[PDB]
Amino acid sequence: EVTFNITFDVDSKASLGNKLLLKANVTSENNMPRTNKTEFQLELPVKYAVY
Amino acid sequence: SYAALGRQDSITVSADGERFNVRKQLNNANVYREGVATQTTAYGKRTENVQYRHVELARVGQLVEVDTLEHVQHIIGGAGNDSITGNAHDNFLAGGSGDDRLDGGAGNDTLVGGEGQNTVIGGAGDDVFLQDLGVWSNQLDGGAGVDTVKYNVHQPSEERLERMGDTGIHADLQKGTVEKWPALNLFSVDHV
Ligand SMILES: *[C@@H]1O[C@H](CO[C@@H]2O[C@@H](C)[C@@H](O)[C@@H](O)[C@@H]2O)[C@@H](O[C@@H]2O[C@H](CO)[C@@H](O)[C@H](O)[C@H]2NC(C)=O)[C@H](O)[C@H]1NC(C)=O
Ligand SMILES: *[C@@H]1O[C@H](CO)[C@@H](O)[C@H](O)[C@H]1NC(C)=O
Ligand SMILES: [Ca+2]
Ligand SMILES: [Ca+2]
Ligand SMILES: [Ca+2]
Ligand SMILES: [Ca+2]
Ligand SMILES: [Ca+2]
Repeated sequence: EVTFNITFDVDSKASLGNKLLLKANVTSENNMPRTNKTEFQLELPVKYAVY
Repeated sequence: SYAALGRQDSITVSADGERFNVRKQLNNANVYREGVATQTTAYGKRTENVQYRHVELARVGQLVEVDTLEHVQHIIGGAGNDSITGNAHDNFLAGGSGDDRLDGGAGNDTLVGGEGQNTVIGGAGDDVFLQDLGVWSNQLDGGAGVDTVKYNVHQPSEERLERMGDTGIHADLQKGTVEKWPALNLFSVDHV
């Protein structure tokens, strides 16, 4: 088991709507059929800074 | 054309077949009215007086009037929040400035919402919507039949070119939204 953090940089003039989605799936050389464990996606709300 | 009506005024047009009943609600309307002036003259002794008509301006507060229209196919509303409804013929319904409601009814109608936050119902038939790349948000329903929304009628303004450049619209009929100022404000969207 491996746990790690991946850092992202968000542009200050970004246009992502109000709802941004991230998608990730794992792969290996053994080349076996895809499964629900292999795929994951989660949804996060977005707000825009205003002054 | 009711384009002389101000922002505080409104009209409500209802169809009784081929005849139209128009209810005008004018708040603090300014109306000419004719009265009787009185000029007087003394002539060295006891006075002789006269009178005469005199048109003048006055504001008479709240007024409600019921106009009647026959054999009229096109109506233009004022600068207020109008409610305009058509009939089974082909109508030109324009709202002008303000948050107008336009309903065409049956037939092939042309619908111009103008400025403001308009709600526009086309009804049955093949209807035409004319838009102007404004800053407000509009609600548009086409109804039955094949309908068309057009954005090419108006030439783009100078400030539009300055703020946006050469970008126009992002339209998607699956989402049902048309973004007239993409990535500059998120609330200038027409819902179709
Ligand atoms: C505040 O805004 C939300 C979201 O509006 C949507 O996203 C904006 C970025 C902009 O693009 C808007 O034009 C979008 O509609 C409103 O919530 C939505 O409300 C509509 C109906 O009004 C509904 O169909 C959507 O499902 C709603 N979406 C969400 C995520 O809530 C909300 O109503 C606004 N608040 C006020 C007080 O107007
Ligand atoms: C991972 O997801 C992407 C989504 O574009 C897909 O193209 C790819 O085939 C997927 N790979 C696996 C191993 O599921
Ligand atoms: Ca109006
Ligand atoms: Ca009609
Ligand atoms: Ca209008
Ligand atoms: Ca119609
Ligand atoms: Ca229609």
